[PDB]
Amino acid sequence: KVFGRCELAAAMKRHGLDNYRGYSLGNWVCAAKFESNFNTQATNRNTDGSTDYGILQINSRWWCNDGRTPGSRNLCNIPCSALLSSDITASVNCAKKIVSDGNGMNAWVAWRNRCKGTDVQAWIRGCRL
Ligand SMILES: [Cl-]
Ligand SMILES: [Cl-]
Ligand SMILES: [Cl-]
Ligand SMILES: [Cl-]
Ligand SMILES: [Cl-]
Ligand SMILES: [Cl-]
Ligand SMILES: [Cl-]
Ligand SMILES: [Cl-]
Ligand SMILES: [Cl-]
Ligand SMILES: [Cl-]
Ligand SMILES: [Cl-]
Repeated sequence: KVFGRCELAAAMKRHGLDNYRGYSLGNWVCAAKFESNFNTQATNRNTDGSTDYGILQINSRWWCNDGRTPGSRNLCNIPCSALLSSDITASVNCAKKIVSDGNGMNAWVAWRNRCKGTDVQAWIRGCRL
């Protein structure tokens, strides 16, 4: 499923991402935008045998189990396939665990490089949730 910007903003706000660990809603929309382009089926295999899954490109080395990553931890305690759902709950809950870890959203490189320090409120602008 390819969420629209505003449709995705409302789901993330509805899932309590707004100002979660101090990160306003635009940050999460922006991170989704440059991680996956709002696509819940987005995948990205790395050469180390890890793969990035779903709308926030969560990596199977640390966070989820795909059972084919020699890493590997499952710190969000979920299957990586749950992160490819058109329901964003599993991605959002795993994101909350990651962002709580003191790296914060710097965990997401696309957010560091594309979103961080920018006017992220732009992303929720023209939605009105
Ligand atoms: Cl919080
Ligand atoms: Cl914002
Ligand atoms: Cl865009
Ligand atoms: Cl894979
Ligand atoms: Cl994800
Ligand atoms: Cl192993
Ligand atoms: Cl590991
Ligand atoms: Cl699991
Ligand atoms: Cl969950
Ligand atoms: Cl930060
Ligand atoms: Cl605008």
